Amino acid sequence: NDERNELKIDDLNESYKTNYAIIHLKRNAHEK
Amino acid sequence: MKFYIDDLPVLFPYPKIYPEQYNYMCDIKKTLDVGGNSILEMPSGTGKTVSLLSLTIAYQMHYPEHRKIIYCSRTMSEIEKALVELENLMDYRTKELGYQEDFRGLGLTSRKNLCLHPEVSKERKGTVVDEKCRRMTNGQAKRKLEEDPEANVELCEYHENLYNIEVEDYLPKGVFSFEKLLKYCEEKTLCPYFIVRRMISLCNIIIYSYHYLLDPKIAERVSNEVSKDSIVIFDEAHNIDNVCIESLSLDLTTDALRRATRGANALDERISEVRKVDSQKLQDEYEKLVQGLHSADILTDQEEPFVETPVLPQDLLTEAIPGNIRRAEHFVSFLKRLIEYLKTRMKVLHVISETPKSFLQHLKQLTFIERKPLRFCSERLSLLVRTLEVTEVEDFTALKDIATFATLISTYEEGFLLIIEPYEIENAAVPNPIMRFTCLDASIAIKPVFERFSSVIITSGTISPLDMYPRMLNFKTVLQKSYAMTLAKKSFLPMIITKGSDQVAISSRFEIRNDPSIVRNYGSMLVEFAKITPDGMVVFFPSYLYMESIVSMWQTMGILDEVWKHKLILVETPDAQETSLALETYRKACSNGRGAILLSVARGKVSEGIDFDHQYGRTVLMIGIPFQYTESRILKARLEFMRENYRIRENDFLSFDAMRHAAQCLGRVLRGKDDYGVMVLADRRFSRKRSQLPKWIAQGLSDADLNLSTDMAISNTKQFLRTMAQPTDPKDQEGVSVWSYEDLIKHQNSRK
Amino acid sequence: ASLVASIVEARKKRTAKKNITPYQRGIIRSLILTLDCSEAMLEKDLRPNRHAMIIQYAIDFVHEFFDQNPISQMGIIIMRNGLAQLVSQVSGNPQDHIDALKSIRKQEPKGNPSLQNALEMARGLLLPVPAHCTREVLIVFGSLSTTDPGDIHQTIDSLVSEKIRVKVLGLSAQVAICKELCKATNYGDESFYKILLDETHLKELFNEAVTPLPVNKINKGFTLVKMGFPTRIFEDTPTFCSCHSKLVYGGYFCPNCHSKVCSLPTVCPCCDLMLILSTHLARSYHHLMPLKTFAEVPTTEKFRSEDCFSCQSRFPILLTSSRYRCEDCKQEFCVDCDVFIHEILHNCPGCESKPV
Ligand code: SF4
Ligand SMILES: [Zn+2]
Ligand SMILES: [Zn+2]
Ligand SMILES: [Zn+2]
Ligand SMILES: [Zn+2]
Repeated sequence: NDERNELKIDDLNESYKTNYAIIHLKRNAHEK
Repeated sequence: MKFYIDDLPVLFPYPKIYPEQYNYMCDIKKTLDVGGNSILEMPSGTGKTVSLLSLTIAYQMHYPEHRKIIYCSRTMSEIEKALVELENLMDYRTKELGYQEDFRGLGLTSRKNLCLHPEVSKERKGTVVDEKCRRMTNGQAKRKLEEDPEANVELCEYHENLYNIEVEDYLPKGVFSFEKLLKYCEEKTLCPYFIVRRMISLCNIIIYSYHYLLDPKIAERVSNEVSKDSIVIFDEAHNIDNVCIESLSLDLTTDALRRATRGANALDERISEVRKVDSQKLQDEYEKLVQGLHSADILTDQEEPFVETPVLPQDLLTEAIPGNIRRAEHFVSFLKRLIEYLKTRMKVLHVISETPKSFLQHLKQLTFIERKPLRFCSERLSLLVRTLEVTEVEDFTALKDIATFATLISTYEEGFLLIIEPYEIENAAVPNPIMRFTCLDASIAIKPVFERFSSVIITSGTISPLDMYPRMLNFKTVLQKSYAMTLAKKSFLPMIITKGSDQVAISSRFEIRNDPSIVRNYGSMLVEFAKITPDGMVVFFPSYLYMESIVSMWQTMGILDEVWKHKLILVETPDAQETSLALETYRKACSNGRGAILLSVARGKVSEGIDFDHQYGRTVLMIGIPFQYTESRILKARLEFMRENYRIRENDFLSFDAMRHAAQCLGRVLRGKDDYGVMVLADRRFSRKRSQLPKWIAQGLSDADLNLSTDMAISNTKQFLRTMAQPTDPKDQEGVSVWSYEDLIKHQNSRK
Repeated sequence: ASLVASIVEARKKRTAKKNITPYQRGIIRSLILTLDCSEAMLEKDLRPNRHAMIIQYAIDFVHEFFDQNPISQMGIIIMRNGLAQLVSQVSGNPQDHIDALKSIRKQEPKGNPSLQNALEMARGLLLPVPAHCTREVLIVFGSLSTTDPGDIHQTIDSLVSEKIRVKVLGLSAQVAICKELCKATNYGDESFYKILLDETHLKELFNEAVTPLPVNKINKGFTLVKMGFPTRIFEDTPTFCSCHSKLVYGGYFCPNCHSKVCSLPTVCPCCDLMLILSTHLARSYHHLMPLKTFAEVPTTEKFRSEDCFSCQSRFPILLTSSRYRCEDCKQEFCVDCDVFIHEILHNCPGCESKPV
């Protein structure tokens, strides 16, 4: 298992993709 | 990815591909379809083995011919890497085609590397392992056990368990690496060595070392089962000539002859003992000898001859025994007086070099041994020993060397020379006579291979110049080209240092190895680079003796104490197991950030297959040109043969030989294109060898770096390392150095 | 052409800025700043020396960090003689850390660095931190070798299990273990290991770390934190403070226990309740609704006005139009305002002016 990862060429694999979450903020509140 | 060639679909195991790899694949396909041999020089920083397997595997699975594939590497470690890559490639195909296609791939090696016996795998010598395995697998124990179960002779459960199942069911369909092969066989109590050798005729792709194709001793048995139209690949064949020469070379010492007489006397005593009690065996063997049978017709396929055929199969006489050595006693007397002639020829006082014909003529004069009986020495001995019930062969082990010499000298007469030297070691109190039989022509061993097989591919990372190999080895190529990597940003910095910080010239000439200025200048270079090299540093020396002397000098001066503060020091040692542990420690030290420096020999075990991709190698320090020992009788004779026959100048070959090793070490640092490292050649003599380096390395060597000082080298290295630590711009390599599927199609359209 | 050269280079510089999306970021941070004080830091590649410049930039970083992260906490660790030395505990007082850094500036650095000791010390310092805070470690590494007592790989595995995030700033070259530490600890991301190329780039690298790091989608720790807004009170006579036990004129009164505190934001010394003013929360809103970048208008079309909407700077007529418009409100802005509207302000005046 470990040997297989080392022998593989990382540069030829898919580039790392960010998995950060998006947030949409609705805005509404009661008056004072 | 899965792209198309003119008519061959090929499945690449990666979503991306380099421009060189596609061009490499296209040329290979052209050679296979057109036929003939070719020489391809691909950079070490681009996937070569994966490209070879991808195209070749698709070629065998697509065309109706279904030609098999023969893969030849230089070391056992390379076989493991090739098999691992093959497993990864086959897994990708099995995931894209939706099913596991009929495919078998196995690696080959000696019993020592595949023996699972708890009592026979604990041996430090391969010869002993072979003897023990043959004793438990020859069949004498099985036959004796059948007659009388009370016999104390043991068997090998691994070998015995194979008889239950058929050959086609030894292993499941697929590719079995050595790591996987041992695990599968251990769980079922089977012998991996026998499983592989019995399945060669069924494997689609077979991987073994060059010794299994060029050495007549072991190649004949393996070669007899492979196909004739299979594809042959010579990976990392930049040092194939050394393997070819060493296959038909022998060295005889005084101790070897002294041990031969004892074996011969023991053999005569054994014959007398057998003559008294059991004389029918000798007569039965004699009767077959009179008929004209040989070892092949008499020995069973299960058993192996005691003396391996030391000559090529095409040079063995097919006639009956001459009759002089037909009887056991006559052959022993023939052998005994042959040993005496060798012994009396070891008392020479000056170096004498003579052709085999002159040696035969002198042999025919002092004694009355003819050429024809000499050619059958090895063949006859294997028959006599087999019929003698020699279960313990410790005494007769030495006789194998004499038989090998007799069959070699009496068979070949051109391209071979006999050297007798009164001093094996010039610095010795007592002379140590030695008799060397050296093979000068490097094409004799490889001639059958280039004729038996139609298509042969010769590939290596630093095979240059390409024109000399056809000159040295008598063969012709349909095409020979070298690729240049299209790297967007410089990833390796090759430099040549001619003088130290004090502007004093530095060289590794053996005659001046004990020089306080050169030793200090080299030591200063090592310390200065170790300060900037982040994790790993590999140091290659021209010879092991040079490393011993220079390293000891550094210890006295105190250089090592300064090096110890930054990195751990690991040194290659003659012992193989100790060296392997050093590599394990060196790799562990580089991975954890402790930092380590490895001192090795350019012509050693490290340089012939060990890789230092990314962290394990970040700087290569070539301490001097790895020139061979010029004052060597074997080398000098070899140079003369090439000059007279192939019209190769002595200086040109020596420089070519040295450079082929220096480049060899340089290519063991780059894996892919995200890898980087600084290559420094520390010798004033490298300044004029730029044209002799590989094209992909020479192109990266600037005109300003041809002759640098130590201080100037450090400044450039520090700048280069800083530059390579920045995040690479993806757009700078989207389609100029790495190709996606869409880009590959575009390239196929513009070209068409 | 010289001015055009800047524009084309500016467009390339704007190419990266085009892709801006409101990624979720952890406003509540708990940073552990680690500095390397070893023999390798005595070099002169940075004038006067690495130790002096790094300390000087550290002081600036502390000021900026607390300026934009009022409700975060920081801890300072240094490497000396192969050991990790604590010089500042996790606290919300910017002055205590600055004072500690000033003292360190005197002693000459010596010895070898030890990542494992520093990481282990950082691991213990972040243990008593709430689950809603983002545990981060910033390391200024200059050496090319590491001497550690144990296995670094085990520490890396522990850090991932503890959900800590590590950022490393190198000086000379990339270290394999550092790359693995920054990659295995950032869910495989390789952009958290930066190597500087000059003094100027270092300032940008320090400034970049001030902003909160985006969170991962699979890492969820959402919760509600109980906070309090004390009311400032003015007193005629000095009274003992509940944090330092010294006479002070006045202090904010906690609404849960009425205990007084010298300054904010700090944890209440009595009810262990976080005291923050409304302004402190307002300092981080720009990270949740970042202002959309402005796109230059081609000269082919006709412009609206000759003067800038916000600063009344007459647009230079002169080639490429020196005007940038807001997509939301479609109002042209000069080059100067866009820098000031995206670095100082975070609200487009045009959008606010438009009625709904
Ligand atoms: S048969 Fe296989 S396991 Fe048994 S002794 Fe021979 S090599 Fe070893
Ligand atoms: Zn107080
Ligand atoms: Zn309170
Ligand atoms: Zn303006
Ligand atoms: Zn607007």
